[PDB]
Amino acid sequence: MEEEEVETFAFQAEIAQLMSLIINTFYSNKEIFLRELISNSSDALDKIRYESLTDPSKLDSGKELHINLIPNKQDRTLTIVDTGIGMTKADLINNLGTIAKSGTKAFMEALQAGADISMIGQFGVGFYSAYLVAEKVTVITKHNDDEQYAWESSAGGSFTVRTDTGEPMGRGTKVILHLKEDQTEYLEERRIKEIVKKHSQFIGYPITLFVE
Ligand SMILES: Cc1cc(C(N)=O)ccc1-n1nc(C(C)C)c2c(-n3cnc(-c4cnn(C)c4)c3)ccnc21
Repeated sequence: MEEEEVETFAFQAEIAQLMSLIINTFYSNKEIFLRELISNSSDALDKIRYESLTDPSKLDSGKELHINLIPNKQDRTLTIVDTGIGMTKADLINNLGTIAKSGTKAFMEALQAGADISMIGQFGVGFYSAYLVAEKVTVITKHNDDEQYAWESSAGGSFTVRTDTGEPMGRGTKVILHLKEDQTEYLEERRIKEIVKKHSQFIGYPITLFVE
């Protein structure tokens, strides 16, 4: 016999409101999602590198500091993989929950004053820009001080965390975009390449696009 370990969490109300705004909108410049996820990845890589400066054993889980983009037409997935710090279970639930809460509030006050939705990175919640293009987002992540986890939401008011039974990563994060049917251009090579070139030109880590 096998074991799963699964918990369902309700988003705080304003967060729910923002996620719905993002998933429903018809905003015409959605490619900013890729910039935002890549920037999250780069920050994650900045943090592990910094930690390694003091303690080199932090990289025993892997020394390569990189970002990969993996489109999958059959599964209609676009995957962004990094070997950054990753997130513990407590990060996914409580700690990022606290950040998402204040960030959302500030973001929402800012939108009300006429800020654009592309401004989202400033409020520490850029990850939610995923739902511009994604019906579901699955985040697989592994931090040095904790086990491998899967956080998942469909922007319907709740989210799940679980112990990922799946293939082990060493350290880092995998953000799986289950794309909307109207958003499959983000599986095209030419399209990903030009978004990266345009928005993520000076990212200090190697970005590799896997061509199918
Ligand atoms: C911080 C982060 C880093 C990376 C990376 N290292 O690639 C990828 C994704 C994310 N994010 N960011 C967030 C929120 C701050 C928006 C996030 C996240 N999360 C989103 N909402 C929550 C939340 C809201 N209420 N509660 C209780 C938890 C956690 C789950 C997984 N990865 C996440």
